[PDB]
Amino acid sequence: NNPAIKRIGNHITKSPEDKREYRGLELANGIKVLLISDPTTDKSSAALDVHIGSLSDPPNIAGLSHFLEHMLFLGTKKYPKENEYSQFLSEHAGSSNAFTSGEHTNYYFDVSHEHLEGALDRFAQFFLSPLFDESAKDREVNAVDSEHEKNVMNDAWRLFQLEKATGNPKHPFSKFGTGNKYTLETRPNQEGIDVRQELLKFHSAYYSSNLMAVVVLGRESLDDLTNLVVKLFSEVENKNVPLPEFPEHPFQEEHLKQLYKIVPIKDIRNLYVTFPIPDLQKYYKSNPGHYLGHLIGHEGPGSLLSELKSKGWVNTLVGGQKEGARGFMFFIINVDLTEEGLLHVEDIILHMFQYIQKLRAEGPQEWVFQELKDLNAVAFRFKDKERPRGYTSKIAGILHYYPLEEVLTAEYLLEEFRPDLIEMVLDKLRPENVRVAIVSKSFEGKTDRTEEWYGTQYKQEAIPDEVIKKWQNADLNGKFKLPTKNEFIPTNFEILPLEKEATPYPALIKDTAMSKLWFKQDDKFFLPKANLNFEFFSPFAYVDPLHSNMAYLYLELLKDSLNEYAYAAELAGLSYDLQNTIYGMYLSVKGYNDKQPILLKKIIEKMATFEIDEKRFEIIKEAYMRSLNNFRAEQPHQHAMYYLRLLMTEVAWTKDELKEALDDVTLPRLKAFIPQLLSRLHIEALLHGNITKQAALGIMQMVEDTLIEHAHTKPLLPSQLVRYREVQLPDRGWFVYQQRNEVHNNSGIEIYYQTDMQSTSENMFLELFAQIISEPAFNTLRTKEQLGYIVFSGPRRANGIQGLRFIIQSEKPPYLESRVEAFLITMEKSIEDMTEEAFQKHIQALAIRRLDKPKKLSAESAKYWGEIISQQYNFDRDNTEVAYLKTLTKEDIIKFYKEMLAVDAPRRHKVSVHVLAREMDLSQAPALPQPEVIQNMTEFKRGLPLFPLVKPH
Amino acid sequence: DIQMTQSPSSLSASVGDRVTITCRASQSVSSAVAWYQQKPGKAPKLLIYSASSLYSGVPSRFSGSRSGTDFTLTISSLQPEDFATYYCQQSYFNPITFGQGTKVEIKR
Amino acid sequence: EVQLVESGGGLVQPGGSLRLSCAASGFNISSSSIHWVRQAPGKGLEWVASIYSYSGSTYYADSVKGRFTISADTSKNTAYLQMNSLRAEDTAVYYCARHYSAVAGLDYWGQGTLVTVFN
Repeated sequence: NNPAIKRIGNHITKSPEDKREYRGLELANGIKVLLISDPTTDKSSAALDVHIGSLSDPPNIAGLSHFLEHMLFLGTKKYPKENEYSQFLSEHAGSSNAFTSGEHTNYYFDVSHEHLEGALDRFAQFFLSPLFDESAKDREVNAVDSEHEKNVMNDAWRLFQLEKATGNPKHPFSKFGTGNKYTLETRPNQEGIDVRQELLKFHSAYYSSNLMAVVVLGRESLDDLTNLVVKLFSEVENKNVPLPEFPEHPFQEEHLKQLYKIVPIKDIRNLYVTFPIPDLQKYYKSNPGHYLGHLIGHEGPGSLLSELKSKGWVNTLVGGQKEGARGFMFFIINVDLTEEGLLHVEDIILHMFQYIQKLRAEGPQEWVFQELKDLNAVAFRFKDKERPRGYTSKIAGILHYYPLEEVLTAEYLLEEFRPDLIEMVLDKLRPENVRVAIVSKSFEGKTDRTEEWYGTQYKQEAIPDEVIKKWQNADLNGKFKLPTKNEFIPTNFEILPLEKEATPYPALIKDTAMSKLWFKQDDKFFLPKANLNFEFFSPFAYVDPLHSNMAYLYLELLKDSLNEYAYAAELAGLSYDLQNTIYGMYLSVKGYNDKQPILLKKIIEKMATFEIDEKRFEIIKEAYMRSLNNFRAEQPHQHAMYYLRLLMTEVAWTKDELKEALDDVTLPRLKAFIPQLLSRLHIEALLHGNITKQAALGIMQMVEDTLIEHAHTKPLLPSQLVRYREVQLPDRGWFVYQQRNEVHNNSGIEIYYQTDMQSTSENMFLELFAQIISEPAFNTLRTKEQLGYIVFSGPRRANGIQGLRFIIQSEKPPYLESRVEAFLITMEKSIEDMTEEAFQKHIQALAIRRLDKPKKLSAESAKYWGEIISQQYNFDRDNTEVAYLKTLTKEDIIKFYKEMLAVDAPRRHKVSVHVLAREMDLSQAPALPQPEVIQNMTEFKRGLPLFPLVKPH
Repeated sequence: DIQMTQSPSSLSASVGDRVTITCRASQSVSSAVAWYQQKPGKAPKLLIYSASSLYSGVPSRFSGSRSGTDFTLTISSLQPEDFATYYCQQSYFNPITFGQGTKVEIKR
Repeated sequence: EVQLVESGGGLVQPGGSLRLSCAASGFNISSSSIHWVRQAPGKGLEWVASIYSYSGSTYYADSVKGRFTISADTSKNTAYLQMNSLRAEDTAVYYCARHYSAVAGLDYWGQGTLVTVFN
């Protein structure tokens, strides 16, 4: 036995389909470790989760553990170069990231198949000897502030922190987690506090081995991985740090029976109901939280939400167990509010308790629990193959809370039925123990309090005893009934035999004037489920802003008529998605194949026999109206990407255009739109999964025949199947389209360097070049110069036309343009001075990314589907383009750069979108030409050509 | 939504007589009924809340009861300050509804 | 000193508009529910509407839903009822009352103003 290892649990409870082998072990210093050996993985990955979170932050230094996690990436004493950790992963087709939750600081990364040892050596040094360079502390603090400035105006984070402010002020639950520049450098130097030493005071007192968990995934054997982890992580300093618990509740009686009227940024109307409950993570064997969450958050027949639809008060409801920390949890029941549902809040909550007592009346239902036990064991047995990076991060988090032998069955399987624990939680859900919160702009001007961190104006008022006592006498409502037997639970998991004529890529098996079917039976994953994607085409889905609205409202009403029916199938892992596109409708049905056609049939039947409820039309059209105006509050970097898509697309309707034409959407016009939309269709579909070729053709005939016999569908002409083109830019042209952002104080920018049409030469020219500047653009533009948090540089493929794009969200003026051009010159000298060894280190890096095997069924279907929507159908694009990628020379890329992308390039096609804030109008930058300011989109597209479309194979 | 009926439309009793007025509900209403006295001209005065609880500052001769859907206001001994128009209420988060009214007329 | 004072009542023509005000004194209105109760001369009691001054603003009756708009201002400690599309049916004495700390309340009533709808 190795004395650096305390115990080794070799038998980890595994899914019988999981061909990966595991081994859990606990080192002598306390680090819980799980080892995953997948001899076929193309990306090795590891992750570490420290059990110290932002709750342990010093009170005077808000958000220190989060600041710590940013500073660990910037160097250790054995790897002192500031980007060595980031660059080594970039050169070997890997990525890395981390986050700071309340009780965890979780680091993770993926790396190349064969380079696990090199990266894990650099990764382990974070916990042994980090430099905390003061030149890096003075800069990366600005990247943390930009992380806050991007979230300051986000309503989800504003409510997240407003919950913190209402509790006991000196409970650590009220602590600020993110932390801006104020809490990190402006305040501590103002009071004489060495922040860098406080990082060490925190790192050398909390980052102990007994609070760490490591997961490592790679092709190396379990024994080679065991020796690989003990050599790097057994020398982590153990310090016997006590496990931080918070047994005292953050909400005492002073904070109960309280209502909070909040003003949101967006025009949203939500109602949050919170019930404080004890810590339930010790009863995970029974999990009484998901039992009550399953019934309250139920949306089926006689459910709680389905009745709130009948009265036009609510549109969505989520309810159940909400994680808090060790020692306390919450039980939420959050709902959307209609225009009338905001005015009848009390009856909503009364109807909530009218449901809760129906659960108290009929007592616990053991048949519901055992159904959950059945559904989860099946969903776990046929669990999809996870991605290595997210898998290790997730397991490293739950590795603290469960024995090694049950880390895989922890979140999934339930074992004991405990009606005593259900009664315990159900007993603590009374109005005497309630907290209400109303989010609505109808309250603006009537708020008397201001939260300090986000500026969210709200008002606190106590619930009248009249209302509480009325809620205490919650009588049993007739319209509430327990959910009936979920009959969508799949019974047949038979893996259909693989055909001898089966194909490795989707095969066009049917070509009619109506439909074109793409089919491949699953020959890789062998799971009893299938993906059914349909792309219905109709020009009247995007002719004018009126029709595109009705294309959405039709499909949005269509899911409202199916929520009762579909929720049972959703619980059986049989989900469906339906949404309007610019070309028509998009239906995607994924999940178990057993009862799949039954769901697909009712979607198509009600698609052709739909009858609008006048009550639910006006409700959704109201919500759709607020959804179009709530885009002004989106972050500027999303306004940058939005405007560029409207510029470089043949035709596109703005949010404002759809909103102005929504006043013309009357119910009679929408009723006459459906027969006109469903008049002529063309069905391009992909049926990939556990189905035969005869069934796939039979499934397609179900969609054809159902639309013919109920919508009299007529085959569409092929000359009408015109997909939109991309605007072809002029040589040496620089266009700038700028517009203001009404909410945010930062600037957004997207610099598009349009290269040429997609081709195996042009595609791998850019993907290799985008790979080379992938790391340097992130380092020079964010870590070194600290422009902002959002720094992205990659390829942009759209409508068969591609190019190189830079998306930056900063507090600096679109100076951003100068820097991006100045950064390109830094790369041009870098490639000339780039060694041949370091050059193909990038080529083999890109080849790993492209040839990365899709690990789950839904991932392969989307990869095929991408070729189908793009009308290219290059299904072997991976193997084809990598063969050409390896043939490129460094001299080939420089000729590509100097001809297409350089500042003096003869074929530079540069367009910039500048999303300005509300009051803004030593590496030296090159001389930039005076650009032509785009004034009108329609006049702009009128004077330019349109690129062709990629010819299919 | 739910409506309230009356036991009598009017009645005639003497001083010392016992008065029993009844309202009856349409649906099941668990307590949640109130009795009011309105002397002609001025505002009504609350008598019984929660269909049984005697309001503070109300003479003890008033008592409210409940039997399923029936609500009975019993005055143990009528008096010169006890003749007026008597209404009952309904309290639920539905529309509050009243009774037609009971006009207790004394007779000397 | 817990009293309620109605105001704003007078003469209106059909289709006109009135806005009544119930001035609360001796307690904050966000503490309990305010109700409006009208009485036509010769008829019993009729429930007009209610306002929950903290939130969950409006609960109206089917007989006035759409014609009446009820509101309140916590800073003024006062509740209002604007009356639109006035019929000859709505001529009545409009009472305003505080609800008790129970299921069936309305313990404190007011003077009650007169709304007459006529030429």
